[PDB]
Amino acid sequence: FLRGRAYGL
Amino acid sequence: IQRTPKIQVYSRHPAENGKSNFLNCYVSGFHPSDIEVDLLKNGERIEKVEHSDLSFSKDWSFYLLYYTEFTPTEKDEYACRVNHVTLSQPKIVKWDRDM
Amino acid sequence: GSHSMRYFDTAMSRPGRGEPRFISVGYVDDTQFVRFDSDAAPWIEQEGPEYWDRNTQIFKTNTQTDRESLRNLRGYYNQSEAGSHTLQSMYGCDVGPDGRLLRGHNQYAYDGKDYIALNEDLRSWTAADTAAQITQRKWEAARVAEQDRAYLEGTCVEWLRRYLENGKDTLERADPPKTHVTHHPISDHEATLRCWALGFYPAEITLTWQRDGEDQTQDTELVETRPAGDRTFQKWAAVVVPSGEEQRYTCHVQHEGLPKPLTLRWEPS
Repeated sequence: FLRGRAYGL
Repeated sequence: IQRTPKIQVYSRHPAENGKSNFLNCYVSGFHPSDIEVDLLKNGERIEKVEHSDLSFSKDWSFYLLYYTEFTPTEKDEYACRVNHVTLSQPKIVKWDRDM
Repeated sequence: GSHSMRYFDTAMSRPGRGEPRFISVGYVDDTQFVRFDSDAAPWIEQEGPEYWDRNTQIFKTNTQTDRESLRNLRGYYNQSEAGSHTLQSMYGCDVGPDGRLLRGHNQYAYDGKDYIALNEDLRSWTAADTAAQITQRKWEAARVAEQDRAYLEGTCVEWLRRYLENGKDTLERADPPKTHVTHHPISDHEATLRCWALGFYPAEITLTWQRDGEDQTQDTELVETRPAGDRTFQKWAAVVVPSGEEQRYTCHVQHEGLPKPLTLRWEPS
């Protein structure tokens, strides 16, 4: 199941 | 920054003249991802060629598997031609039945 | 008896040629089970409509976050919008035979170079340079590690256990290697011995040559483990040996699927 990444580098 | 590809040409099963097989060309260790690959038969490009979809290894480098169904004969010559940015000219790696 | 789930993500800009290439490939051990691609296993197919709608939605949103990263990265390194750049990340969890979390992972690479990684405590970061330190600061303020930690210890471990059960017939089962040694003389005195391992799974394997019981670790040409094209892997190790003293050389094959490590040696009919 994919992890959602909300914060960009 | 950029990494030149490693190239391996081989068959799925030990090559036996007359037995249907799979000719593979594993291209890996490269960066960036753009690349062009061709399986050759007696110096001529093979049209019915498939390949895996762009993926990468734990060291971040990319890899692709190009393959095609074929029947080895005592005379047919096979190779893999790769073109990547780190290459001044396309590289051709011959298929050696013992490699 | 331990397993892992890992996602391999890519975002590569293509200025003046189209939109960035976005990719996400999921694996359980050495088995690819899902792939999302902006340019586009049976046990995953049985997941309902909600599973696919939700994962697809996560991928789409993730690519938007990546677009943000790519442009922030350009600013940090003061790069123009003219060159193509690549953002990558690998994340996932490792569980022991008991299905319990052993360790989580989440690292990022910019243009092929390690950038920032979540440490094993899943609480702190390790930045590669001053640019990654800007990112690190931004993420400490946003408590990003807490959010990533929640996923790795929860969602990650839970679904890996599910996939492991749903696809047990193929996952917790390893394919032994089919072996054979080849001989090809380089000259009268010296020859060549090549130990082969074909059709094995998982990819993990050890091939070592020893003479008189001692590992010829230094005189062994070992190639990178490669895919056969049918989910299995291949690998070989070669060593040079004098004509006649070949029986003095043995190949030792270690693999999960083997009841006991093999001690092979070359041969003719």
